[PDB]
Amino acid sequence: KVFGRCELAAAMKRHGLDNYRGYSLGNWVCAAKFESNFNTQATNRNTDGSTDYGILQINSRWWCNDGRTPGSRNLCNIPCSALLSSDITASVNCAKKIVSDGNGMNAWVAWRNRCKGTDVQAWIRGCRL
Ligand SMILES: [Cl-]
Ligand SMILES: [Cl-]
Ligand SMILES: [Cl-]
Repeated sequence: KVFGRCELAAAMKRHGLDNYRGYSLGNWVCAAKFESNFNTQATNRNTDGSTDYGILQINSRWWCNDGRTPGSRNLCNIPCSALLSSDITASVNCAKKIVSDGNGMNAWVAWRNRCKGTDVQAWIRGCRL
């Protein structure tokens, strides 16, 4: 599924991301836009052989099992294909564990390089929330 901007904002709010560990909703929408262009089916392979999955580009080296990343962990306890669902639940729940790990949203490279320190409230402007 390719979400609209406000549709995803609403979905993320309903799932408890607004101010989760102090990160306002617009941070999460901005991260999703630049990680996946709001497409739940997005995948990208990394140089190390791991792959990033779904709307928040969650990586198989640590967080999910794809059966092809040797030596990796599955800290979210989920197949990576669950992260590609039209239902963002699994992605959201795994993202909460990532953002709690110590480095906050700096785990998301696109967030660090394109969202951090910008006016992220712009991403939720006009939405009914
Ligand atoms: Cl915001
Ligand atoms: Cl893994
Ligand atoms: Cl933080």
